[PDB]
Amino acid sequence: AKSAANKLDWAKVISSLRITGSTATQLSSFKKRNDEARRQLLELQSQPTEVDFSHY
Amino acid sequence: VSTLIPPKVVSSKNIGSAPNAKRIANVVHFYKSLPQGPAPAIKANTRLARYKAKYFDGDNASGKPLWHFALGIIAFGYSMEYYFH
Repeated sequence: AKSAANKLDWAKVISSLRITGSTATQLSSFKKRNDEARRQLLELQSQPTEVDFSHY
Repeated sequence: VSTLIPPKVVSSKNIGSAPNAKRIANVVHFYKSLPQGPAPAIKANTRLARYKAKYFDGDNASGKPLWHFALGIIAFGYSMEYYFH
C-alpha cells in the first residue's frame, strides 16, 4: 500500500533523529510525503475527461 | 523530493566520540593482557630469598626483619667490644 511507503518514511524520520549531520534529509522526505498526499487529492478532485452527454 | 545521501555515509564516528581513544588503548592493553601480573619480588636467594619471602613480601610487614637486621649490627660491634677490651 501507500502506507508501507509512509510507515517506512516516518520510521526513517525517527531513525534520522538517531543520526546527526543529516538535518535536511528528513525535510526532503517530508516533501515526498507532501506531494504523495497531493497526488491523491489531485486524483480525488478530478473531473472525468468525458463530457456528460447522456443527461447533459 | 529525493532524499539526501548522509544517512548511508559513516566514516568519522570512529574519531567522533571519546571511547574511540579508549578503544584503541584497550585493544592493545587488553588483547595482550596477562591474566595475572608477574611478581611481588622474589630475588635475594642464597638462603635469603626465604628471608625476603617471609619478611619483606607483601604478605606482611612485621618487626621480625627489623629485629634480625638490628641484631646483625649488634653482633658485629659486640664481638669487637672484646676485640677492644
